[PDB]
Amino acid sequence: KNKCVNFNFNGLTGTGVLTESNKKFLPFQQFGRDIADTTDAVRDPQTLEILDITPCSFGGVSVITPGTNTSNQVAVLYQGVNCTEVNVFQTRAGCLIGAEHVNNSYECDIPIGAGICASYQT
Amino acid sequence: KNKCVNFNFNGLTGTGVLTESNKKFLPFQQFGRDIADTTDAVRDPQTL
Amino acid sequence: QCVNLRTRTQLPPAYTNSFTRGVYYPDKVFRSSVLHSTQDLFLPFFSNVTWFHAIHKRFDNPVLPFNDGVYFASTEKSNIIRGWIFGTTLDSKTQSLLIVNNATNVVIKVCEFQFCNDPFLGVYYHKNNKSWMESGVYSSANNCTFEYVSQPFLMDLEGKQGNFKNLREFVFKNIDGYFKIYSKHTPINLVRDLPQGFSALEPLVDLPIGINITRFQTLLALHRSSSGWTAGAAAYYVGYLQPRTFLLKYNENGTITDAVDC
Amino acid sequence: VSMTKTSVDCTMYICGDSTECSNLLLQYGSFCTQLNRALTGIAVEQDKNTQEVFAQVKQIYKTPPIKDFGGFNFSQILPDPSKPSKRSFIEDLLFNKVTKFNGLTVLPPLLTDEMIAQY
Amino acid sequence: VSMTKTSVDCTMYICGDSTECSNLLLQYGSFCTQLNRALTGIAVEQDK
Amino acid sequence: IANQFNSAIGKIQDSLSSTASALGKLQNVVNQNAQALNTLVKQLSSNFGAISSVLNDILSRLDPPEAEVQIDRLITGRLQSLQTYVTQQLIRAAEIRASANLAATKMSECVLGQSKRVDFCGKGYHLMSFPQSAPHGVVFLHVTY
Amino acid sequence: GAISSVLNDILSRLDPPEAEVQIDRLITGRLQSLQTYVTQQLIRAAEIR
Amino acid sequence: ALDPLSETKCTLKSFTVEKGIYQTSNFRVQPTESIVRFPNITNLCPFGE
Repeated sequence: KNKCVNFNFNGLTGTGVLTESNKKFLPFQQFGRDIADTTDAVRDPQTLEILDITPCSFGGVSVITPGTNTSNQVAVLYQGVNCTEVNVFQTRAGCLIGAEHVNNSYECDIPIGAGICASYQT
Repeated sequence: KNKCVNFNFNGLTGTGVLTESNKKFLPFQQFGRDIADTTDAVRDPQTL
Repeated sequence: QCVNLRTRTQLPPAYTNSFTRGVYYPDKVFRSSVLHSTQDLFLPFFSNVTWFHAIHKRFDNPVLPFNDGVYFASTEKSNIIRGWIFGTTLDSKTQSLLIVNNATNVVIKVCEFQFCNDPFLGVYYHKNNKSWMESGVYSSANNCTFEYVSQPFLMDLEGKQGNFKNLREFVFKNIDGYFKIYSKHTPINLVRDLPQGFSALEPLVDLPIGINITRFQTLLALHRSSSGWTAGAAAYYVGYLQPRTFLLKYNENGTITDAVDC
Repeated sequence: VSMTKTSVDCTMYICGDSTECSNLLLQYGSFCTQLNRALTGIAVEQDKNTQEVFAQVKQIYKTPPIKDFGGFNFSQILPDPSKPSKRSFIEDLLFNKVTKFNGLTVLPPLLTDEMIAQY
Repeated sequence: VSMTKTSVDCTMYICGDSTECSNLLLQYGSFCTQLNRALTGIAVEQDK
Repeated sequence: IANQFNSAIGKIQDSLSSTASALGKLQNVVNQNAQALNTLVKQLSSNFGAISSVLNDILSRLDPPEAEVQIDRLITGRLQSLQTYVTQQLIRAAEIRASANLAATKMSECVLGQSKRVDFCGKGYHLMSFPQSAPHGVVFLHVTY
Repeated sequence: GAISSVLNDILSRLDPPEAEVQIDRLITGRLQSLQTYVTQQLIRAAEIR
Repeated sequence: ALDPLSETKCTLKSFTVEKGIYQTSNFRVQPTESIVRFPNITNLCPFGE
């Protein structure tokens, strides 16, 4: 549990993170599906326990940089993920690494998202 | 005639309203067609 | 075996309505506060279902077809209705099924059983140690190919007159060789033929038998303190399914609460 | 004014962890790439559509404490500082009356709701 | 100001009342329902 | 005039606190994007003429050269599902832009100034207008004589 | 790319295993013909709007 | 693959890069293990008979 792994159940397969849950399955129900007909739960066949199937983390990678003429220092954004792989600051947009956080406010030069922006200064 | 029915006019399958044709025709014509290349009429093989 | 029972009399083809009866879980998938459709075999609501009755001169147990699945709502004061015959020829010529409740377990067997003119579950010798249990179903069996026993439970066949209190609904179909069963148990106040309400039927088993079935017949419990057999008091309904599109309203806890026929 | 910003990994959506599918997908060319350009272009417009409307002022103006406007009561449209989000009564009523994995991610907007209320 | 309304059943245009072709079309997904929503949304705009 | 203004303000709270279809313009935007996304996910369960919708079931049943033919059908169908989605959002992004350019035009002419344009900043002779924010949109309170 | 443009001509002439390959070609062509029509009407309607 | 700054130049197909933000790839967590679960495999037939 709490780990991105593959699933091969009695009549079901897939991939994702598996955790416990509070969902009330019936004695004959094996798994569940969401509104979009996508699996989100499963009953363990060797133990009558309901387990939620969380998807493994994913997201687009974008770089924050000034122009090549100015310099080559670059920061990196991992959209929609907490800090997992690891100068690092969490935002509502994602884990930002390679840039410093400041309590002061300035004008927006390089948009990021959720009210955050970036710029190359002293 | 004047009824929605299935038919097989010597292989001219289809379904629709068969009714008398008030339109001209060639002596060697076997059927007609519309702008959509759809079978618009037909000649019966037993009573032309 | 061949002798027709003394209490044999042909009832007429009655009919009644069905408010929302014949609704089951088509799969073992869990849902929560959604509304999903499906395309399977169900009962159209407000349809005509045949009615049958029994009483200590009118014994009702004829042969019926199994074209596209059927439905049962066995009203029971005393669990008179015991089992169900299935197959195509229903004799030793070819393989056939039996589903017999011996008041201890759901005994199931698949053999080329020998056919009688009026099979039944004989319960004789009520002078001492009645026990309302098993004791003219068949006379031979050959080339048996399947068996099954269920969880332990206890049913009773003691006579009880009057109107009904309990109702047990069952469903039977066979798709691609797999024979599926759905059922439940609930109380009622049988003021009319059937109740105007809704309740879903859960799955019970799924047997990979792999035969053709086209007919069926019911099995009833006879007392005696083939001719000399006391007929019982019971009533059972029959339906037939059709491939209709339905809706299913699942609550938060996954229990169906309402449905719609499209 | 704006729509929800979205992005879709064209590879993950089609080929769900299947290198065999990916090798076949490469023979279709830049069909994968063009879709991410259009959605990215749409997402940038939703930020410009908000700037064009609300960011019409070069400096922020504050409401005074002595609210004497000749009998006009602007309390229901002015911001309520008692709330966590410094919005008005009407701004709160409008928000209450309004209500995954297959490569499908939702990007957030540039200006948060608190920033819009400041403008 | 307005345009001529139109409504096109996907099935009859593709499958000319053929049960076989229709069953082959269900496995293609909701491509039919999307097309009917779009045309209906167009026709409503012409009235607005 | 002040009592008339303050009374008209109160009627708005009575309307927006009770009527649900008043903000239908904004709710249709939320519902439109949701249906397009759910429709995009439901098409993954489609076969597009293949033995199955799942790739592993095709890979775990068939040979490579037979599976590569059937896998090409899912790709052809799933790829069209994206073009149908991206092409729609490009059109939805044009209707929202024209509505946004309008709102930017009204914030300048109606709020930042007094407009002599009829029925542009409300019904009647326009005096002034007050803006209000909202999810994915904006609300204008047009005062008129 | 099919043997014929008619549907009944294939339905009454070839078998389902051999017709399914042919009917699928008509659907892919006739389905794109709709998407090209609906997509163009949505753009034309935007000019009218 | 030397650094993210070079992934940008390969994406834009330009050795020079202007100021801004550029999406280059898609981060994805690779799974570690491979779970296999099946109900208990009891009820074997007595082949010794």
